[PDB]
Amino acid sequence: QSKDKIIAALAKRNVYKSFAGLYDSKGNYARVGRHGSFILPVSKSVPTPSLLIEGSIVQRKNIKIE
Amino acid sequence: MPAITCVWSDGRSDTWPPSLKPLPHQDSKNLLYRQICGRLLAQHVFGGAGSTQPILNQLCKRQIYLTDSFENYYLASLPTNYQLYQRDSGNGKREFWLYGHPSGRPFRSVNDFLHHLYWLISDLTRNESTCCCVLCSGNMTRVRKNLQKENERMFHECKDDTYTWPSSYRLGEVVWIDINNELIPAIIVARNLINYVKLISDTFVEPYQYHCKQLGNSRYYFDMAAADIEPWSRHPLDLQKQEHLVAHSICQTWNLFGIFQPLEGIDMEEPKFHDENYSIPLTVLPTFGGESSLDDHFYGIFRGAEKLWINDLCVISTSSLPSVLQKTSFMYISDIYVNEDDIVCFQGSLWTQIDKNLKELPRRLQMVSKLSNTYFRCLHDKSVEYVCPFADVLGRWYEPWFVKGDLNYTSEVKERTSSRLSAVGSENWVDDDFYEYLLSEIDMVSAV
Ligand SMILES: [Cl-]
Ligand SMILES: [Cl-]
Ligand SMILES: [Zn+2]
Repeated sequence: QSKDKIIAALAKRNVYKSFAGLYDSKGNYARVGRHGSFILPVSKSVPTPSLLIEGSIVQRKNIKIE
Repeated sequence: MPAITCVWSDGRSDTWPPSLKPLPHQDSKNLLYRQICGRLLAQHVFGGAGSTQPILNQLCKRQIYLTDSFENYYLASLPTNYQLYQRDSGNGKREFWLYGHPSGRPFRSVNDFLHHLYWLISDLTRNESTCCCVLCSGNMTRVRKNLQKENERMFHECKDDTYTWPSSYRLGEVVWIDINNELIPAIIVARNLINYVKLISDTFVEPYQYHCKQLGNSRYYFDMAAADIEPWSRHPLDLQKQEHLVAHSICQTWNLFGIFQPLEGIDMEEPKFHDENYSIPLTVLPTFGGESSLDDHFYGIFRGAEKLWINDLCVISTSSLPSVLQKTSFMYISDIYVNEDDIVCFQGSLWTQIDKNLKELPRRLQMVSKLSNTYFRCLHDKSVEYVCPFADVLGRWYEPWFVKGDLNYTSEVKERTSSRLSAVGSENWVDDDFYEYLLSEIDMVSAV
């Protein structure tokens, strides 16, 4: 019971036993690639994921606020 | 007092029905119900688990305009076709039931309805499978709730590592600790903001207390300052020093994390809500979870000792790269994904930095410019970006003040793992007492 109160208090401090990348997402085939290859241009057509992190662009919401 | 309305509703009037007493819009308890929904909805859509944006805002206080105190928001109206009720208990306590859900069952607490309410305003595809509420998910509700919470925290961990508090060490990284002139191998286990013009500059340099776990030892080291921590690539590890072999083993691994579905351009827009008293743009919580493509996209990746993110700055090999781009100091990462050849690719813009001794820059670089004599320029057309494999990413880019000296100790990153904990090994991670100690160490100082 006393562990639940510590954790709850650390959460007010934005402290958790878990963070991104620590535990397996399920609870794989990606590979590194070839060094010294060519680095090619591509189109920045639509807002990339990075800009939702920055805040320059936001996801729509089904919400009206007055 | 901002009033919130739902754009759409799945409510069905014909689900409406041990007595039940209707609570109309005017009832003081219906209002309280809609006040709780509005406050917590507002804190979810414009916040979410793990947000530290209020800390940066209150530090900066020293389209639609809106107050940022979400305790004032409230539902102008319940979603169409939903009806609230008071039900008498034998336990006695009163319960407030909300009918309307297509299943024909009530939400017996405001807390259970909130998850469905949040799905109504967030899921733009109106896909019933993405809701965490009890009536759409049944027994999967805890699992879905937990994952959502983890994802919300991941987003804010990403934002903090690249936007809010970027000049810092990152959770799970392997670093060098310097205590009493001793170089100690350690891993960042936890960190907290320190409760407090020059206030904003000192916070940008030293925003965190770090709490670490020595590698090869059972020793905890709490309340570490960045001034006493150096990146793993600053000093060499010793081959004959047996206890250094845990840090050597971890810094050869890498693991992707934080899979998500990129958003379509039609589901995005310019910031619409801002702070009415300071014009700060509100942080809108994205809900990536959906259905899609042959490319899997990822929030970030551990590269040996360091953590890397989308929206982050990283060093890349300039060897195989046209003459026009060899001044490249770092890539500003836009996207991290596994292509259809199963290769991890980094996509972003390439920049050079000039030490003399802002509209179009990310906040991280805007601050580096204000706090140093360093100038940044993009080396290519604003409308294209470049893609290199993970093989050509060398490590993190650090702010110019972050490291006295240079980083020449590259490591051979050649082993993929499913998790950071898997590469660390549970015997080398912390025990539950760590967090008991931590709480005592930061009980007074840390931000809340
Ligand atoms: Cl794991
Ligand atoms: Cl109502
Ligand atoms: Zn639901």
